Amino acid sequence: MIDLIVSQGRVADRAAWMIEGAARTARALEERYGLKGHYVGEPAPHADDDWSVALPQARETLVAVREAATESIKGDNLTVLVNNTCSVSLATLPVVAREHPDAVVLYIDGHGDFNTPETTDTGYLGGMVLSGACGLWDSGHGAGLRPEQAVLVGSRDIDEGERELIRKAGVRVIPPGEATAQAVLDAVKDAPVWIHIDWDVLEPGSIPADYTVPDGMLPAQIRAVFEAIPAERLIGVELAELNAPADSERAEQAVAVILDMVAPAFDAAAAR
Ligand SMILES: [Mg+2]
Ligand SMILES: [Mn+2]
Ligand SMILES: [Mn+2]
Repeated sequence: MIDLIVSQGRVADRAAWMIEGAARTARALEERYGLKGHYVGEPAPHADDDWSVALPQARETLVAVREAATESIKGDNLTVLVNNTCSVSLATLPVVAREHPDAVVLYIDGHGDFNTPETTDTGYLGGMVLSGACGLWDSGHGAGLRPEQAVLVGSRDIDEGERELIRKAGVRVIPPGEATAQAVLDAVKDAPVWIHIDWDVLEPGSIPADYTVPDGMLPAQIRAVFEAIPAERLIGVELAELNAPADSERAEQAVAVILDMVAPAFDAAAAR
């Protein structure tokens, strides 16, 4: 079955509605699959603070997410985290790497999220997540993920400095036009799999786009990844960064697309 964990505490959020988007996503999953989420953290307003300030402010939420994710990863269920920001994964990815040293992390994101304190232009913690989990800088929440076990999927238009950090560390990049289900399967080989998704990977949703080549990933491409990873190899899934207000029609439509993308994996886990 499925363990649902939901972050509702601020972790460096610079957008207004990502805590609300996580709540609405969790509600849709609860209703579809008959679950009750474990909600962690207290909402706080978004701000443009430096990572050196936002990171300590988030410690209580990050520690609580780490503890809940550890219990779930140690048990027998599919671990599903619905997170306001990618930065929640500074707490979860070190657990995955410790418990499953052979796991491959598919980090599905329009960005590389691979800046360090030395290379960030904006100071935003959310742009430093994968590099922190891989130990290029010290988040205070551990590291241990081998860059050789991390695969960026859907990333594009990466700053040339950050792209070479990625290359030197050994992180593979599969851009949207290469991100077929088989390309992702070939990257994972026989490994167990952790899937992390930032919804900014998606092509902006003017779906009447039959005569133009998309720059982002299409929902069908994400669905095809969830269809291809064998249920017995899937460790867990993190869904992050839906920026949509509570009670908006926009959030209603967004979560319907999300449920369609994740259904192959979640349906299998609920039937395990
Ligand atoms: Mg499991
Ligand atoms: Mn991200
Ligand atoms: Mn992103």
